Amino acid sequence: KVFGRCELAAAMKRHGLDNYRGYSLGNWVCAAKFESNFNTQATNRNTDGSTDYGILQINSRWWCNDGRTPGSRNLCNIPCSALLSSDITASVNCAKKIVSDGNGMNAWVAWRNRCKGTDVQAWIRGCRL
RNA sequence: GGGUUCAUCAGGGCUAAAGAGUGCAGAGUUACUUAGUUCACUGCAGACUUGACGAACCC
Ligand SMILES: [Mg+2]
Ligand SMILES: [Mg+2]
Ligand code: NA
Repeated sequence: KVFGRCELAAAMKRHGLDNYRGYSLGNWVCAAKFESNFNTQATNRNTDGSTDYGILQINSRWWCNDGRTPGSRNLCNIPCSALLSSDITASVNCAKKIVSDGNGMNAWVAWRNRCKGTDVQAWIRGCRL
């Protein structure tokens, strides 16, 4: 499943991300856009042997277990397979842990490059929330 | 058997213009969509239009 912009905005709102840790809803929508292009099934392999999974491209070294990543830490207590779902629950719950860990949304390289400091509110414009 | 009107039903859109989308009032199953005051779902109304069993009158 690939989410539409406003469709994802409404789900993320339902899941408590609007102003989660001080980040307005548009930040999360923007981050998904540039991490995954809103694609719940995206994956990307890294040279350290880890893989990024799902709509927020959460990484298998620290956060989720894919059983194929050296030095797995399983800090979200989930298999990476839970992050490849049309149901965004697992991605959101894990993202809430990630963003609470010390550098806020700086954890998402695509957010820092493409979203941080911009008019992120444009990402929720026109949306029925 | 056809016209005018009427009655009881069934169905179908349409409801200024503009606009991809808005008849009016609700809703929220993420479906559809460029998200939407315009969109899946639920009421309600008007002018039509089609069909059915008919009635009055006219040809
Ligand atoms: Mg019109
Ligand atoms: Mg409406
Ligand atoms: Na418009």
